[PDB]
Amino acid sequence: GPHMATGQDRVVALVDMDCFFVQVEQRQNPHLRNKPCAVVQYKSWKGGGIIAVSYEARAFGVTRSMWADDAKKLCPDLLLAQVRESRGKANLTKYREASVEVMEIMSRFAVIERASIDEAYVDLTSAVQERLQKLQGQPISADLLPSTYIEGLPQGPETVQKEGMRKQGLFQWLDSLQIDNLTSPDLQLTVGAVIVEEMRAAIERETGFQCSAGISHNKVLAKLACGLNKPNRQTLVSHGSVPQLFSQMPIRKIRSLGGKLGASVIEILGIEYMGELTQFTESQLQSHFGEKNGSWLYAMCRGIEHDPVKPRQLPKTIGCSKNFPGKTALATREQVQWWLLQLAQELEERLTKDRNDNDRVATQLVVSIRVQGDKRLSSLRRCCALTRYDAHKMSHDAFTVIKNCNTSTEWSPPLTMLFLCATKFSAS
DNA sequence: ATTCCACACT
DNA sequence: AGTGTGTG
Ligand SMILES: Nc1ncnc2c1ncn2[C@H]1C[C@H](O)[C@@H](COP(=O)(O)NP(=O)(O)OP(=O)(O)O)O1
Ligand SMILES: [Mg+2]
Ligand SMILES: [Mg+2]
Repeated sequence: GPHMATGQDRVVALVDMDCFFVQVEQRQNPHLRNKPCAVVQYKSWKGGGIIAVSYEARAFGVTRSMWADDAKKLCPDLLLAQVRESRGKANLTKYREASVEVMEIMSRFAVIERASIDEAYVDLTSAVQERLQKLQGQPISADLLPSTYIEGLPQGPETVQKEGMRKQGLFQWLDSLQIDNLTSPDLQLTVGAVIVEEMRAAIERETGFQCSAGISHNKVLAKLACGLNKPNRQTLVSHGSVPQLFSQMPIRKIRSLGGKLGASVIEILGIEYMGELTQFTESQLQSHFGEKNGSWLYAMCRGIEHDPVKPRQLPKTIGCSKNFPGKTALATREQVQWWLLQLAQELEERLTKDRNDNDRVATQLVVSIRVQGDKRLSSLRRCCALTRYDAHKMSHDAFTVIKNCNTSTEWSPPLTMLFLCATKFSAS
């Protein structure tokens, strides 16, 4: 009763850019705007691999991981933009710089946690408290929430158009709000959504990029909410919406349950939906999935999660890798050294820029390889000191730490992947 | 022949 | 450390 926490203590948003690499390319090249379009890496093998897809192209069935030649079978007029290639590999610099544009705008509203190249979590609890004090008991107009969906509404007794439904649900929600009581979680989420509308408007005005967002009480629900009405919309998932939302929600849709652990939850417990987890005791879940996973699942299926929005706007590592599939696997010592150099040169360029922008220096170099035949993504990891931002030195050091893996002037078994990653940053 | 960050476990 | 999972 009065002592059961409900995980309604925070307001958390997740902002995720819509078809992000495609929008970067469409901003640059107006000929690509409002067209079925995709971004590809490489070109020689089957037209290149698609990594981002405009919503117009998705309507034809084009997806990420598809070869462009195959995508063109579904969508003959598909337009393509190619990722920059430097030193023999795809180079994502343009998208990292566009990401910085967006993250710097978001950081004006609140502390953000950079969760990927195109998304960040936002802890809005304080901003909401401030805005509720500014508001002075004044009701919130639907005009302040022009692109917001309230998950679960409308319910109960222009209904056949999407925007009509969005407005009906929003009206039900605002009609129900207690705009007195500044401690109401639903009111806090609603003010959060007002702020997120402002944040998304700022991103679009100042960059040209559209994005979606989720607003809820924690990161998992915010992330889930964001995807519910992409693109160019935001979704509020209230605590009270959780039981119905989760009652038909496949377990794999919840962040960190998309892989083996989620599969084992389904297999061991014989369930399909997140809500079914509520029927197990915390001890039962811990016995199957461990203390940490069990406690997390027990709270998460009730809409409760405590993972904090970490104050971290910058990546903690700077890495780059290249695959060498099938017959292209590296089979000579010289080949291995040349590609280690190419990777080290990209890494040096990125590290030097990072040191100037962010007042820090990496202190450890991590080298990872994959050998032909190994089913695992990475076969071996080794590390060494990173004492100078020098590509020739870094590539020589990586070779020194991996050369004894060579069973064999010849390299055996051939290498199917190289990976250099700078880690352990200290202030400079 | 999909390609190119963060964190748990031991 | 080094291995592995999950993410986007
Ligand atoms: N598996 C992958 N391999 C390579 N690049 C990838 C990738 N997944 C994503 N990227 C890159 C390319 C993506 O543009 C960018 C953001 O990833 P998302 O947010 O998952 N997908 P998007 O923003 O495109 O569409 P929307 O959010 O509207 O569904 O990261
Ligand atoms: Mg996105
Ligand atoms: Mg994303």
